[PDB]
Amino acid sequence: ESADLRALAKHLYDSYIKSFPLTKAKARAILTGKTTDKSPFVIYDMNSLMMGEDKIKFKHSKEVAIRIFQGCQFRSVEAVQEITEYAKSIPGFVNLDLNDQVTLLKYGVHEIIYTMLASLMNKDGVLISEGQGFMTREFLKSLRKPFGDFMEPKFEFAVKFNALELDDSDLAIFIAVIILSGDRPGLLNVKPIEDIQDNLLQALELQLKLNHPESSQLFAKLLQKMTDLRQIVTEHVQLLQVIKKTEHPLLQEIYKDL
Amino acid sequence: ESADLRALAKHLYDSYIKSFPLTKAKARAILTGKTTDKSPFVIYDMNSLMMGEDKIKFKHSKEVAIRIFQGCQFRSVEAVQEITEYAKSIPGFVNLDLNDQVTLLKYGVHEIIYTMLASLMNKDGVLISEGQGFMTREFLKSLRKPFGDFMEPKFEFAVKFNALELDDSDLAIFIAVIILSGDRPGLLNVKPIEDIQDNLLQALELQLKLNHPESSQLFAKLLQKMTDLRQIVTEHVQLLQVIKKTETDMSLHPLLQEIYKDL
Ligand SMILES: *c1ccc([N+](=O)[O-])cc1C(=O)Nc1ccncc1
Ligand SMILES: *c1ccc([N+](=O)[O-])cc1C(=O)Nc1ccncc1
Ligand SMILES: CCCCCCCCC(=O)O
Ligand SMILES: CCCCCCCCC(=O)O
Repeated sequence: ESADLRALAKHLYDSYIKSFPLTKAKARAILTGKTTDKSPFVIYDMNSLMMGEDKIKFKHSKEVAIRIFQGCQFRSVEAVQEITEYAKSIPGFVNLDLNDQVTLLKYGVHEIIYTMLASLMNKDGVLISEGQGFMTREFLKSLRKPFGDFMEPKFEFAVKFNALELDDSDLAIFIAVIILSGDRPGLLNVKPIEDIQDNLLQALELQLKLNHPESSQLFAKLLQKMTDLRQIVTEHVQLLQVIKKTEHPLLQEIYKDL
Repeated sequence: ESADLRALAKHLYDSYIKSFPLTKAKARAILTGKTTDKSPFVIYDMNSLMMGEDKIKFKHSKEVAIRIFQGCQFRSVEAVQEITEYAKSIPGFVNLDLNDQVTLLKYGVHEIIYTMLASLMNKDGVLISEGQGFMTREFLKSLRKPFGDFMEPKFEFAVKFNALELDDSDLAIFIAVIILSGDRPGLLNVKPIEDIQDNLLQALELQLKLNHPESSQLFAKLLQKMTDLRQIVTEHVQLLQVIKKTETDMSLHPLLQEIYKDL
């Protein structure tokens, strides 16, 4: 019944607005200069970076590309918590085996992070720190190996992902689909997981149809992007290993892999 | 609104289950004799100790007292890792300044060790190796000179703390109150810490009165235990500085060494 699919779609959208501060509707305004009420500090090279810690406050000898990467880790840890709280609002998620919940979040966050990073990106850079900042794609490239290689694949993916012109109400259901993948390693009771993903998949299909009637087979194209996602993540984890032989103790524990 | 504080209580209980594999409910099922859990092998002398590595999974002629000490030292490392994971689930914690996160963990972690260790203790001893073993208080107090006195203050606190009859969902909120202190030496921005803790304190208070309605002033009686916790740490680090000079061949784990900072 489409009423329950539209009900589910509104629920997830509300829960996604509450859980993720900087939404795509918001970030799209800041990036296009439409909402001139406040313009982010742009970081385009070293001196703009050094200046950037003065305007935008952060927490942090200690080379530039390392400090940027560390701040990227800091932000990752925050996004995990926002994702965890979003997941808890997906109908049926909390009722799952606690270990399956943990396994679903553990393998699902890198996918969701790069998905949602695309909301903050265009071909020329990425909003940082709630969008008070904008780090140019070209400045991120100008970092030494392996660090200049780090964000370029994500920019690459976002440019194509954003060409789908999804909005927050679309993404809210997409993100739920990603979390409820029954093929994560080590799951103990795949059935209720896949039962929820089928229900979320129906909701996503009805949503893309009404929200994008002119976008033929958008549902399928969005599902195909989850290929680019998994390949992104696979390439991302190995880079992190290369880094773990380029670069404390309590910090090491806060930034355990994931 | 109570509903908001109940939701926070459920959130923290949920994350506590996910971060701490040996809960108090499990540990009491093992200690009291329930059939949901199985029987510990009991170490009370060197013979039973020697049988323990056979029967119980350990990881370890580097004399008995030192061997126990390195084993209990490696378990502390694992507990620190577990506490660090639970902390990141405390809402607002990861949004704090990174320096204050490290500082909250550095001081909060040992007070949490001995709070939760109380869950593994009764009058007579303490579970070990994820509840597969049980090391008697007497065998611990009988260890040589310096080492014989490491655990007895923990047993003394645990016996009084356990008298409160807190359960895991109480402990989850209480451990979060501990982490978000704000009176820790060196904190850069005390106010966002104190705002979180006040929410935790509100959460703990509603939880204690719903979960233990007959237990008058349990909230206040639980906050006063934070003093016994402070005292247990200080005795510990001073006893640690003795071993550092006695056995200058004994090594401390780096995670644990950085947590310990003179003055
Ligand atoms: C930066 C550095 C390391 C990792 N990681 O090892 O998972 C991830 C990131 C990253 O891109 N974090 C991020 C999350 C959300 N928004 C922006 C950046
Ligand atoms: C024993 C010896 C040294 C230290 N330390 O420097 O923190 C800790 C311990 C100890 O009691 N570890 C422990 C933690 C949690 N559960 C059981 C034992
Ligand atoms: C210094 C802020 C870092 C936030 C992470 C957003 C992506 C850009 C980066 O790699 O730093
Ligand atoms: C060999 C592991 C030791 C378990 C650590 C628990 C603390 C109490 C003790 O060690 O006796």
